[PDB]
Amino acid sequence: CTCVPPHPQTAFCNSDLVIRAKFVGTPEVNQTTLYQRYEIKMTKMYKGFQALGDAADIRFVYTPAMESVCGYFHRSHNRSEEFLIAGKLQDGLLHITTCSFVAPWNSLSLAQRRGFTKTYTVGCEECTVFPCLSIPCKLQSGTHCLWTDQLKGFQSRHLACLPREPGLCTWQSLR
Repeated sequence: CTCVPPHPQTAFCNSDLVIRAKFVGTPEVNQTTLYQRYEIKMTKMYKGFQALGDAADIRFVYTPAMESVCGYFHRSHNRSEEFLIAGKLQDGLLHITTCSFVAPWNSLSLAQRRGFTKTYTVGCEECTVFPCLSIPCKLQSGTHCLWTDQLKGFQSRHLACLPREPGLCTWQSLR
């Protein structure tokens, strides 16, 4: 696995479903496919109204069965701890990896919470959080903000990439 989690905004924007959920038990691993699944109790949906209606529920999250291919291993003892999960729907099943944005709800900054609730959706049409995957991080588009932190980091925790007008975005810590 060569990946780390994205900026929360990119997570929001690329994910089909962003939910708040409880992990309700030990994983069920399948040797015939190399997916494991976790049973979850969905407490809140912040995005996915697009994909799901009123009576839709998500009971399982699928991930690779092993760490070498970015399989998610849930580290929590407490089954009442709520997690933010940002994932992809593949054939109507919710999938994550360790490259997904998955974290305890209460570990998130206030800005991140507002982000998932309210603000990150504002950046999805126009704006791109551009990682410094390369070494000389020069801006390639007026619609990009540069994400220069490794992790947890200031920019993940405090900032969104928001449009100020057509073809221009910028890091903001507010609104």
